Amino acid sequence: LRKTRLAQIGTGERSEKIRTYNFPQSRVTDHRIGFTTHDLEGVLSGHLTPILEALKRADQERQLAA
RNA sequence: UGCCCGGUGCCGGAAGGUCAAGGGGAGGGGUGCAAGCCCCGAACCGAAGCCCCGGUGAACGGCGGCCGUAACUAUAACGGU
Ligand SMILES: [Mg+2]
Ligand SMILES: [Mg+2]
Ligand SMILES: [Mg+2]
Ligand SMILES: [Mg+2]
Ligand SMILES: [Mg+2]
Ligand SMILES: [Mg+2]
Ligand SMILES: [Mg+2]
Ligand SMILES: [Mg+2]
Ligand SMILES: [Mg+2]
Ligand SMILES: [Mg+2]
Ligand SMILES: [Mg+2]
Ligand SMILES: [Mg+2]
Ligand SMILES: [Mg+2]
Ligand SMILES: [Mg+2]
Ligand SMILES: [Mg+2]
Ligand SMILES: [Mg+2]
Repeated sequence: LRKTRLAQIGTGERSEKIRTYNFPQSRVTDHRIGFTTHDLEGVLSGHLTPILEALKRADQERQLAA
């Protein structure tokens, strides 16, 4: 349970970031897939289904052998 | 060579409370014609000891429980009771 958490949380530094929420520019970027939206008020309210599907896509595009 | 004198010890305290023999004798009782003889007896006075108020540990001795809380987990300097 510990080695697995540190595989996810790490040190918690500013880097190691997975997804930035920039309020001044109403932007929400997810750096693993190259996806950004601008519905920040909607993202921080629950409408995350866009980014998840966008993540699932690159995951299925990842599972391409060989 | 720390903290606890509530308990036991010892030390201190001419106040107060309790307190024995004794002092005292309100008031009774036995008997006798009686003078009387005999008995009981309340208040009150009346030590040490004990109570009571203090002190005291290189005197007898005693020196907690539960619950929470910090940049991963853990722990908990910290908080509550
Ligand atoms: Mg000692
Ligand atoms: Mg003591
Ligand atoms: Mg003592
Ligand atoms: Mg004492
Ligand atoms: Mg004394
Ligand atoms: Mg006598
Ligand atoms: Mg007497
Ligand atoms: Mg007498
Ligand atoms: Mg007498
Ligand atoms: Mg007569
Ligand atoms: Mg006395
Ligand atoms: Mg005593
Ligand atoms: Mg005492
Ligand atoms: Mg003791
Ligand atoms: Mg003992
Ligand atoms: Mg923690």
